[PDB]
Amino acid sequence: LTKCQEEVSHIPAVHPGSFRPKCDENGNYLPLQCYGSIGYCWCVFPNGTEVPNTRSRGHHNCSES
Repeated sequence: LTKCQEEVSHIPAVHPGSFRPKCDENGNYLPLQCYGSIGYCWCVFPNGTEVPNTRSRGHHNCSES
């Protein structure tokens, strides 16, 4: 596992009211993350750190390779 796959395991899909991460084909944080409970998203680096000022009202075309 990874910190992503751990947090995605430990925060179940029954997250409405909170954030839940997402992960890629290499177990790293998916380059787009979404706080579905408010419908917001941001881009992240593979380590899960937000890409500055991407935090917005919906999805964007991040490096999701």
